[PDB]
Amino acid sequence: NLYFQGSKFSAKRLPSTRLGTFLENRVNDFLRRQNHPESGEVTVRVVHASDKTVEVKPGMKARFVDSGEMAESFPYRTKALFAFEEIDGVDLCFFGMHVQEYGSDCPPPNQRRVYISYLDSVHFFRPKCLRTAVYHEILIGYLEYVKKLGYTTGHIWACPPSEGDDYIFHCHPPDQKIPKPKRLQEWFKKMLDKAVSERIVHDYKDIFKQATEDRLTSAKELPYFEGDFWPNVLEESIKESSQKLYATMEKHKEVFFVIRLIAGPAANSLPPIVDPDPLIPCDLMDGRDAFLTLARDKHLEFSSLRRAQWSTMCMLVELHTQ
Ligand SMILES: CC(C)(COP(=O)(O)OP(=O)(O)OC[C@H]1O[C@@H](n2cnc3c(N)ncnc32)[C@H](O)[C@@H]1OP(=O)(O)O)[C@@H](O)C(=O)NCCC(=O)NCCS
Ligand SMILES: Cc1[nH]c2ccccc2c1-c1ncc(C(F)(F)F)cc1Cl
Repeated sequence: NLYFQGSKFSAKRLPSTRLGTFLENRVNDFLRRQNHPESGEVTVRVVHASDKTVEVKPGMKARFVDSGEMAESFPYRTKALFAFEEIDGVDLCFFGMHVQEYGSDCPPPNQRRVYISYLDSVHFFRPKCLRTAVYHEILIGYLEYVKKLGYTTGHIWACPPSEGDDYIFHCHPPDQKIPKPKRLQEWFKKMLDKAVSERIVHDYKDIFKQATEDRLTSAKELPYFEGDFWPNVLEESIKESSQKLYATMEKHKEVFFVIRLIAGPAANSLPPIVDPDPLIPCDLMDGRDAFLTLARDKHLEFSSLRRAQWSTMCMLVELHTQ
């Protein structure tokens, strides 16, 4: 075999991580209990991990940071992970997700939280009848894994991409339907209800219920995440001027899930979060832009199985080499 088409550049030979091994073990265990003949071995790899900070934007800084009520910035670790399936000997990249992990050495209100910035997929998983179930196993495992390290809360924003935009994979298949907000909200509910039944998630609530239950009064109590809706909405509210906050939360409450992983009394005694995986510098996978940019420029579409496999191979070579 030619050098770049050799096994050295396969998904499997990408460096292993504790998180990657955990997710894939869980996915392949679910797959072996199904005993479906056309399914292939799944590989999950964390391909980027780096320390970042999210600084509070000027309006909120003015109101809350200079007055001493709120830290000016929050440290977090961003991770990029991808799921691959071998389809009769060929690696296919079918799912990806970037997350933001705010640890125990982080000020409130962001302490011990994970945020799913971006998630995306391409619908060639074989067999197609286990596709949704596998996406759910990955998400559930992610939540279980971070619970076990000592993250207490998770945060999901269910916004589908506007028509024609791609979140991670350049050029989806034209026959891959994009769900409307309702269908996506239900999809997340189904996943979370399964996580709840496994006693991974204690419970979840939309942001309006949660705020009510928390008797939240100030905007400084909201988690402040990189690239999220809510920091832009507050800069919008400040530049032009609790009545307007709750009103805005109620309005978008279906779209934002607060996921409680560790509950009440247990969440105060927690030891410090120790992440046993290393940092993994990889500029290609530092947020979603770099990979969209490369794939646009080099014409690496994910728009058919065969384009997706070529695109996957180029992706892999690049991760192995940078
Ligand atoms: C989120 C995502 C992984 C869900 O994939 P999934 O498990 O296949 O579930 P979907 O809701 O997309 O599809 C399930 C079914 O609903 C159908 N469906 C999806 N959108 C539809 C629409 N607008 N109208 C009718 N049917 C639709 C699909 O065709 C599919 O039918 P099938 O099961 O018979 O094949 C995928 O839709 C996706 O990658 N979306 C873009 C990324 C994203 O939305 N991220 C948001 C959070 S950051
Ligand atoms: C800011 C933000 N960004 C999000 C992104 C995804 C999911 C949830 C949130 C939230 C949120 N989290 C907690 C509360 C609450 F607990 F205070 F109610 C309120 C809010 Cl709006």
